[PDB]
Amino acid sequence: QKIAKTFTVDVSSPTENGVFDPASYAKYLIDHIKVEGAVGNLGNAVTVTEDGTVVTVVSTAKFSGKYLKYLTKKYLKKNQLRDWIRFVSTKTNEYRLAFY
Amino acid sequence: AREITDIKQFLELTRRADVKTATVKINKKLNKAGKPFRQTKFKVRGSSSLYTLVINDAGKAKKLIQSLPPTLKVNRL
Amino acid sequence: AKRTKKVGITGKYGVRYGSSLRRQVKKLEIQQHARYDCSFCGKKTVKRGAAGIWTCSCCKKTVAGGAYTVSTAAAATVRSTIRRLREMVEA
Amino acid sequence: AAQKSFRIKQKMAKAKKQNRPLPQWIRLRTNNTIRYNAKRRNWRRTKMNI
Amino acid sequence: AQRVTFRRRNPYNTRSNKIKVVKTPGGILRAQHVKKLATRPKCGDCGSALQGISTLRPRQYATVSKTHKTVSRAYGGSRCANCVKERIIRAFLIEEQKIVKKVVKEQTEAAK
RNA sequence: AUGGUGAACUAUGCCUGAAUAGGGUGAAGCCAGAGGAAACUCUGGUGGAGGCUCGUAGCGGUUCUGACGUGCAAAUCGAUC
RNA sequence: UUCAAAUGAGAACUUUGAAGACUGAAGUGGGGAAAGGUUCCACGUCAACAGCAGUUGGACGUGGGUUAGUCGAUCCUAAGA
RNA sequence: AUAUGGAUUCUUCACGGUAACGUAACUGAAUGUGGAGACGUCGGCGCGAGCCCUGGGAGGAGUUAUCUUUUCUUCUUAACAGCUUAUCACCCCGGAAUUGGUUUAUCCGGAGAUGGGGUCUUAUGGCUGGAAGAGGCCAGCACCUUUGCUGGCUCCGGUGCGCUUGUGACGGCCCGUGAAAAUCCACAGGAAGGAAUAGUUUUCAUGCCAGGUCGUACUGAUAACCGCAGCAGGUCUCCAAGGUGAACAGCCUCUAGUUGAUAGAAUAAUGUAGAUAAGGGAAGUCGGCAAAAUAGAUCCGUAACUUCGGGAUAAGGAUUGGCUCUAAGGGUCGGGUACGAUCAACUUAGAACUGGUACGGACAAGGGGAAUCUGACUGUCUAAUUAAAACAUAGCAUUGCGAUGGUCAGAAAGUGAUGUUGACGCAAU
Ligand SMILES: [Mg+2]
Ligand SMILES: [Mg+2]
Ligand SMILES: [Mg+2]
Ligand SMILES: [Mg+2]
Ligand SMILES: [Mg+2]
Ligand SMILES: [Mg+2]
Ligand SMILES: [Mg+2]
Ligand SMILES: [Mg+2]
Ligand SMILES: [Mg+2]
Ligand SMILES: [Mg+2]
Ligand SMILES: [Mg+2]
Ligand SMILES: [Mg+2]
Ligand SMILES: [Mg+2]
Ligand SMILES: [Mg+2]
Ligand SMILES: [Mg+2]
Ligand SMILES: [Mg+2]
Ligand SMILES: [Mg+2]
Ligand SMILES: [Mg+2]
Ligand SMILES: [Mg+2]
Ligand SMILES: [Mg+2]
Ligand SMILES: [Mg+2]
Ligand SMILES: [Mg+2]
Ligand SMILES: [Mg+2]
Ligand SMILES: [Mg+2]
Ligand SMILES: [Mg+2]
Ligand SMILES: [Mg+2]
Ligand SMILES: [Mg+2]
Ligand SMILES: [Mg+2]
Ligand SMILES: [Mg+2]
Ligand SMILES: [Mg+2]
Ligand SMILES: [Mg+2]
Ligand SMILES: [Mg+2]
Ligand SMILES: [Mg+2]
Ligand SMILES: [Mg+2]
Ligand SMILES: [Mg+2]
Ligand SMILES: [Mg+2]
Ligand SMILES: [Mg+2]
Ligand SMILES: [Mg+2]
Ligand SMILES: [Mg+2]
Ligand SMILES: [Mg+2]
Ligand SMILES: [Mg+2]
Ligand SMILES: [Mg+2]
Ligand SMILES: [Mg+2]
Ligand SMILES: [Mg+2]
Ligand SMILES: [Mg+2]
Ligand SMILES: [Mg+2]
Ligand SMILES: [Mg+2]
Ligand SMILES: [Mg+2]
Ligand SMILES: [Mg+2]
Ligand SMILES: [Mg+2]
Ligand SMILES: [Mg+2]
Ligand SMILES: [Mg+2]
Ligand SMILES: [Mg+2]
Ligand SMILES: [Mg+2]
Ligand SMILES: [Mg+2]
Ligand SMILES: [Mg+2]
Ligand SMILES: [Mg+2]
Ligand SMILES: [Mg+2]
Ligand SMILES: [Mg+2]
Ligand SMILES: [Mg+2]
Ligand SMILES: [Mg+2]
Ligand SMILES: [Mg+2]
Ligand SMILES: [Mg+2]
Ligand SMILES: [Mg+2]
Ligand SMILES: [Mg+2]
Ligand SMILES: [Mg+2]
Ligand SMILES: [Mg+2]
Ligand SMILES: [Mg+2]
Ligand SMILES: [Mg+2]
Ligand SMILES: [Mg+2]
Ligand SMILES: [Mg+2]
Ligand SMILES: [Mg+2]
Ligand SMILES: [Mg+2]
Ligand SMILES: [Mg+2]
Ligand SMILES: [Mg+2]
Ligand SMILES: [Mg+2]
Ligand SMILES: [Zn+2]
Repeated sequence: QKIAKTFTVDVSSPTENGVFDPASYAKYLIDHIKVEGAVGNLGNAVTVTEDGTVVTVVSTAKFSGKYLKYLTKKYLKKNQLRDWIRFVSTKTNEYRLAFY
Repeated sequence: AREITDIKQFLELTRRADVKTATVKINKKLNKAGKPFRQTKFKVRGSSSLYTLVINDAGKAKKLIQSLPPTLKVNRL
Repeated sequence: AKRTKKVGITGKYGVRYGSSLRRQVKKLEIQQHARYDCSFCGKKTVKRGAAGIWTCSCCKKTVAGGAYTVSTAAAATVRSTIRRLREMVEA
Repeated sequence: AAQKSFRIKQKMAKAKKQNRPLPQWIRLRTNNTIRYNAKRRNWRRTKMNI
Repeated sequence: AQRVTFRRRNPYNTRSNKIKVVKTPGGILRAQHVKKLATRPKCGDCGSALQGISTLRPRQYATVSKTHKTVSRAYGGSRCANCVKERIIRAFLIEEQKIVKKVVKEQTEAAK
């Protein structure tokens, strides 16, 4: 009935060219991820961390993989990094930023 | 195009003299609601009908494959 | 709620053909559509199905009658005339 | 058209064969008089009446 | 968005050229020509669709086992059971009345 | 005048097929109700009739006596109908 | 309708890419019936033809292409002959 | 062609069910019979499929100065087979007035209703087999190549006066009642043929062989046909997305397809096609020819006259955007022998606010009224100068004719139409 879903991102390959900093990135998520309306409403219902090489996202609230690819598409857009990094799906529910 | 379920009647089929060739297929499908399990389908091909027997039970699966007549041309997978 | 004063089923022909032709047709239409008594099972289940052919909703007997009415005057009087003449050949 | 008698397919076929340029070697024959092929038809210039 | 074409030469919409649209395993819409429907065999007596019997196009009835073409009573796949009830009674009563008819008129002959 | 060839156009019948948005009207039948001494008379529903109607596609071809009138065309084009 | 490239002796007209539009599923879409008979497809190719052009074409030259027990015919009977 | 298994028989040609009927089988000659083939139209109502719309999720794509858990897109399942699945119809029990059951549409019952329980058709659908191995969508490596290789995901739902189409149970209509034959099956029949030392049985299952001939390309039309032609003509049909809207209308769009039609420069007169005009308002003209005016919808109002059906959108009026609210109209479950819980739908009326008083804002879309003449009406015709008052029609009336006949065809005929006819008829006015 309840359930928590877990979404990972392997930001390694573009972080290790300096050009991607996972500080402001998961930071972006934290206060931009909307929650039944608007930002800041992560009432312990949604959480984010960064495993240095990986950004983790965990949720009990309405949250999809497709959503993730959307917010971060926009980060990648905000800091000019489109062209340079795709958001992609390796195995189901497990994603990663692709450089080259 | 036929489906069989009597494991006996199956074996008899596999030895039916016009039955030169079979083919085992394996499928990952889920169990009830949760986890997965290995499904296997035994397909004897007859002059007219192609019979296929589903052993949902991985064990009855393995023990069935040795029961397969040594002179039957099984195509595994 | 009385829908038409006098055309009745004849209201379909609207204005055309002139009153008196519609009077004549109305009479015989009223005759031909209407449901009749079964001389056999005795339910009023007799409706027409082309001129002179009356059948029975249930019990399914089919009787050959007049063109827009089940029994036609002349027929009936023949029925009585034949009755009569028949008697002459028993007594 | 389209769904054809054998008979017509046959006429059709024969007509194809005759629809070729003079074979240029006849030109070189002693006393050869024939210049071009003067009986050639084009499908959209002359229908061939079955 | 996805349209369809006939599958045989006949371009017109005759009875014998009904279509049915279908989704194939290729993910696409294809046509399929439908045979005219079968109608149910009827009773020789009354005329109802007589039950028990299967309903196929007539030649198909020869590619089908006999039980699909009868019920296990006198006049199986032919007359409508209630219609057999009747003809059985009538048979019985009429043959009786005949006996009644004979000895009555046998009597008529000796005493007159 | 004689002997022949045409119903691929068109006229008519017969056989076998196929085709026609969306609206307007609201005929018989039917249900419930109201008045009245009575005879009987009313009302609201339902229903869905018609060589009915507005109007496409269709089929037509009214007017411009419109275009064209050595044409797109030996009969067409436009608007209107 | 337009920009550019490519090809070519030659490019308003061919090919490609871009742009601007159209038909708007009652289609300028996808198939067929009659009728055509190779028009299909590839390759070559411009003397005539496509009422400007032409490197393009339903043109010219040369080849290739139509696979069924189940789809049609074949059988059946209609008006009819 | 055929054997093997099964089924059947010592009660020889099966059993079971009260019955409707059931089934894997469960002999069947002549002859007879029945069914299928096999059938109009329209109307609403019911259901199926494809489409349309939509939620979650799992992928890929786009926009992101700013806003959008967004926009777009993939998420499929053939014939065939097994079980299952139905409106109708039928059976068994039962015996009904306080009549009941009941459709949107009033029909049904002592010739047995309501009720409870059964039987059947298998349209249709579900699940499974076919069948994920296919197809669809992605990701990660490889290298001139043929081109590979490896991974995943391919899931679960919702909505209905939707659209197209199929079908069903009905209902309207007829002086119209809406093919034939091949072919298949079933029944009535019982000729004959069959077992215990072993018989029948190929309508049950499984197995064996074979299936000729001809067509099969493409166009199907503003260039593949007919019009002397790559002619603005003509020429039978099927499939059919989104919005606005009553809609297959017009206008805009996705898919697909086009972007073909000599070109350049100017913008005189005169034209062809499209428009507007002060004040007047038909004075123009043979004549309001052309043109303009009108128009949707909701509401209000509506004359003469009439065959009472009409006349009628008569006439004559008001109103209409946006935005923000109010109210009414439905479904699904458990209640011992009053109500609550939840889901999903645009209609209609009312009320505020708001604007250069605009709002069927493009598109779409009737001018009305009073008379005379004349045909009743719908319908017909001079293809290519006449669409009318002409023809037709129903209605009326007249004539001929009982078959050895009326009317009519033929050179003749053992010839033919009416005639599958018979005066409520055929023929002639
Ligand atoms: Mg789609
Ligand atoms: Mg075809
Ligand atoms: Mg049966
Ligand atoms: Mg059955
Ligand atoms: Mg018997
Ligand atoms: Mg003709
Ligand atoms: Mg039809
Ligand atoms: Mg309509
Ligand atoms: Mg009273
Ligand atoms: Mg109507
Ligand atoms: Mg009309
Ligand atoms: Mg009209
Ligand atoms: Mg209207
Ligand atoms: Mg309209
Ligand atoms: Mg027209
Ligand atoms: Mg007409
Ligand atoms: Mg005109
Ligand atoms: Mg003129
Ligand atoms: Mg001129
Ligand atoms: Mg018009
Ligand atoms: Mg050009
Ligand atoms: Mg457009
Ligand atoms: Mg349109
Ligand atoms: Mg074109
Ligand atoms: Mg041609
Ligand atoms: Mg070509
Ligand atoms: Mg040249
Ligand atoms: Mg040419
Ligand atoms: Mg030229
Ligand atoms: Mg030239
Ligand atoms: Mg050539
Ligand atoms: Mg060639
Ligand atoms: Mg066939
Ligand atoms: Mg043959
Ligand atoms: Mg048995
Ligand atoms: Mg028979
Ligand atoms: Mg019959
Ligand atoms: Mg038929
Ligand atoms: Mg099939
Ligand atoms: Mg029941
Ligand atoms: Mg019972
Ligand atoms: Mg409804
Ligand atoms: Mg249709
Ligand atoms: Mg009928
Ligand atoms: Mg039958
Ligand atoms: Mg004998
Ligand atoms: Mg057999
Ligand atoms: Mg083809
Ligand atoms: Mg084609
Ligand atoms: Mg073309
Ligand atoms: Mg031509
Ligand atoms: Mg010619
Ligand atoms: Mg043309
Ligand atoms: Mg095209
Ligand atoms: Mg031109
Ligand atoms: Mg010019
Ligand atoms: Mg003025
Ligand atoms: Mg004035
Ligand atoms: Mg005046
Ligand atoms: Mg004057
Ligand atoms: Mg004058
Ligand atoms: Mg005058
Ligand atoms: Mg005018
Ligand atoms: Mg004005
Ligand atoms: Mg008036
Ligand atoms: Mg308002
Ligand atoms: Mg409410
Ligand atoms: Mg008030
Ligand atoms: Mg008239
Ligand atoms: Mg008229
Ligand atoms: Mg004329
Ligand atoms: Mg003339
Ligand atoms: Mg006229
Ligand atoms: Mg005229
Ligand atoms: Mg008169
Ligand atoms: Mg003679
Ligand atoms: Zn009766």
